[PDB]
Order: sequence, then structure tokens, then C-alpha cells
Amino acid sequence: ADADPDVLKVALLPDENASELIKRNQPLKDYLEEHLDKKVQLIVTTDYSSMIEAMRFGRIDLAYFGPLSYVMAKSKSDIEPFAAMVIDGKPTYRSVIIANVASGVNEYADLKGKRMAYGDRASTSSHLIPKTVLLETADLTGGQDYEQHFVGTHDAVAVNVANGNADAGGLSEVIFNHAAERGLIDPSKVKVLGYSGEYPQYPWAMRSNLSPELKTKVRDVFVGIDDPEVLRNFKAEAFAPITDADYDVIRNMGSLLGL
Repeated sequence: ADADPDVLKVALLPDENASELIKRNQPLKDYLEEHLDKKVQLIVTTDYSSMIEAMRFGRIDLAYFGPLSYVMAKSKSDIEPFAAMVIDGKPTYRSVIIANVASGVNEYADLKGKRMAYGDRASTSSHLIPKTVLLETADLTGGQDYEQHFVGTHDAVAVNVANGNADAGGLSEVIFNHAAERGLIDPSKVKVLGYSGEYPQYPWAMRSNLSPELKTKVRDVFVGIDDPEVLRNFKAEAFAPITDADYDVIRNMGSLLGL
């Protein structure tokens, strides 16, 4: 393994259409090349498990993980978290639970016997969080009291609810809120049922066998970002420093999934 590679392989959680993700992250790629003196190669894997496996086998250097996929990768490989974005004045985010207007689902209790869409099994806000909300508020258990279907991206959750393939679904609040704008769905076909509480934001992480000098530089460059052109694509105000213990809440909640 190379401690100080000339090219940095930088993976992005596949929570949306890969072209959308490459587009959104272009200004950050340009900023990193300038301030790190490295070439940057952006990667989007086919699913969450393939990004976790790429990290374990040393095939990527930096990764933008979700909270649950981060704690899963950290259990399998030697990695460290270093930054997360501050969006809307907070270092946290929420899941939204949505329903198709034609399904007969008017509240959480009405999901008994119906079809729920989740994203990836390793998703925080399109699986773990909404599943926990349905259990704690309505005493509903996935696969036992309702059908669960895993459709991949958060984009796919919104599409499958809106077109009638699912009756309800759970996903990231920010991703849902821009789905009509991007032309993914007709917003008249869906309604919001409710929201989760606030959970720690997606962490940036790197393989811990990079050199100490390179790891310090990566952390300093990200936390120092105040360029409006980089921040605007994310609707962010800053990149904040983080530690592994910030994700213990997710570890504890993950006991319900057998982690």
C-alpha cells in the first residue's frame, strides 16, 4: 500500500444518480487538486456494499460515507473520519416518511399489510432510521407486519412511491425535497407522513495507512473550506471536524439490524 500516492481515489456514497453526484462534487474536486497537489479521481460504486468492500481491500483512499455504512466499514478496516458538512445551521439531518396519495395510507398505522420502500440495506436515512420510527411509533416490524422492498438509491425510493410500485417509503429529507425540482417525480402524487429526529451528518473518512503528513494535510484542507463556489452546490456553510465517537448513537441503533 502506498502511503503518499500521486492520485487520490475518492468515492462518493451512491445515494442518488451517479451523474448528479459527479456534477455536484466537481467544484470540490477542483479545490482539492489545487490545495493538496494530487490528481483526484471521483468514483461512484454500484451500491453501498461494493463501496465498503473497495475500502477494505485498499482500492479507494478517501470515501464520503453515510453514517451506517461508515460504522460498518470501520468494523472491517482501519479508517478514520475527519469532516462533515454543516447544512441549515446544524451538524445533523433527518429522515422523511412519505406515502402515495392513492394507496389508502393516511397515517403510520395504515402501513399494516402494505408495501414499504427502503433504499440500500446499509442506509441510515433510507432504512435504519425510518424502520426504527415505524417500530417505536406504531409497533410495526418489517417483513412481519408489512412488506419491505429495497430499491437502492434515495432517488429510487421517491420514484417507486410516486409511481405506485410502493405505498410508502423512507429517505433523506434533503434528497426528497429536491426530487420534484430534478424532474424525478410528480409532487402531487405523494404526501409527507412524518419525520425522524436529528442524527449525525454523513462523514468523510480516509484509510489510516496514508502517511501522518498526508492525513494532517487532508484534514486541514477540508476543515478550512470557505469558498462560496464549493459550498453552494451542497447548500452548506462549512465543513466541521468530527470524531468516531460521534457515530456511537448509530452503532447502538444498529443492534436492531443485527450489527
